[PDB]
Amino acid sequence: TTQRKRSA
Amino acid sequence: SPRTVEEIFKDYSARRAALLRALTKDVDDFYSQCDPEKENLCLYGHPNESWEVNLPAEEVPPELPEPALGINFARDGMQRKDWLSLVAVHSDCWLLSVSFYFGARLNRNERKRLFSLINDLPTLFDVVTGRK
Amino acid sequence: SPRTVEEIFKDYSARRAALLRALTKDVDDFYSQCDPEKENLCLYGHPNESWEVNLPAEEVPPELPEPALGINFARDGMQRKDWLSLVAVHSDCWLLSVSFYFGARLNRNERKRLFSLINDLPTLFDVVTGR
Repeated sequence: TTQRKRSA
Repeated sequence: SPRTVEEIFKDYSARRAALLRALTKDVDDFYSQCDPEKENLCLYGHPNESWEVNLPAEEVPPELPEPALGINFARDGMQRKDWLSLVAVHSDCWLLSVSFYFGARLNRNERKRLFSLINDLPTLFDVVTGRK
Repeated sequence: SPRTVEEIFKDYSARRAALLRALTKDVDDFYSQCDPEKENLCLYGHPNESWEVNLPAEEVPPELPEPALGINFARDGMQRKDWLSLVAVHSDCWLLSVSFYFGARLNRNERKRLFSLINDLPTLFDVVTGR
């Protein structure tokens, strides 16, 4: 992956 | 994605048209949508000439530069004209960022030509403040 | 804050020098600091010519435009040069955003002059990609 969910 | 000066400036002009509508013709809708109690919201303009107020991109890093985050939080703590000016400046900066993202592969002369096209349109800050 | 064309270009050139160093001479350290195991990180360049990898600003909405968020989340799934190029373009865009934020009160001919000065320096993407 080259993206993840933005940090909370 | 837009690549030539013409393609990028068409994309810029379309997003700008959307944001200009948000900040003038549809300003009462835009303002109402920016409720300070909601989560962080951003003002987006899209190449289909639509504007929206929405949460930021869920996946990061985003494909495109992202607009100013949380513009709704300050809405009820400043006079309306000052809040709209803040939104307008950040929106001008975002439009520039998007175009020169697409324009990364343009050479120095092309980048100057693209800014020249952009600079022949009044800034949203100019429009909202009624600058002389 | 920078206000004149010259003040804004001084600020731009110092931040750019910082970011260029992160992407080239200091790339081993910069790459290491962009830890995919951490929360979303950003690359900042400051007017004292320091570069910094850190979390995004807590003050929302922030005063200055903010750099691209989460560059560490893209590091391991890309070839190093492609990742540096991604960071480079977002950083070039951030530098432009910051300068024309400070330049919001410049008029049409002043903004043209400011861009002409900015446009006299190669972009970070120019340098990272070998153009």
